[PDB]
Amino acid sequence: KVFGRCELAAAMKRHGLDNYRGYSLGNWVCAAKFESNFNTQATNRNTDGSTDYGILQINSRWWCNDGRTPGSRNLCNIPCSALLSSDITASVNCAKKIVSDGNGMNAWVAWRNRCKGTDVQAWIRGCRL
Ligand SMILES: [Cl-]
Ligand SMILES: [Cl-]
Ligand SMILES: [Cl-]
Repeated sequence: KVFGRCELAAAMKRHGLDNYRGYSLGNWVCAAKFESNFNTQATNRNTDGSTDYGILQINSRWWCNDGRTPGSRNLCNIPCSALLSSDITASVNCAKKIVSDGNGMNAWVAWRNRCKGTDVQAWIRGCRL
């Protein structure tokens, strides 16, 4: 599924991301836009052989099992294909564990390089929330 901007904002709010560990909703929408262009089916392979999955580009080296990343962990306890669902639940729940790990949203490279320190409230402007 390719979400609209406000549709995803609403979905993320309903799932408890607004101010989760102090990160306002617009941070999460901005991260999703630049990680996946709001497409739940997005995948990208990394140089190390791991792959990033779904709307928040969650990586198989640590967080999910794809059966092809040797030596990796599955800290979210989920197949990576669950992260590609039209239902963002699994992605959201795994993202909460990532953002709690110590480095906050700096785990998301696109967030660090394109969202951090910008006016992220712009991403939720006009939405009914
Ligand atoms: Cl915001
Ligand atoms: Cl893994
Ligand atoms: Cl933080």
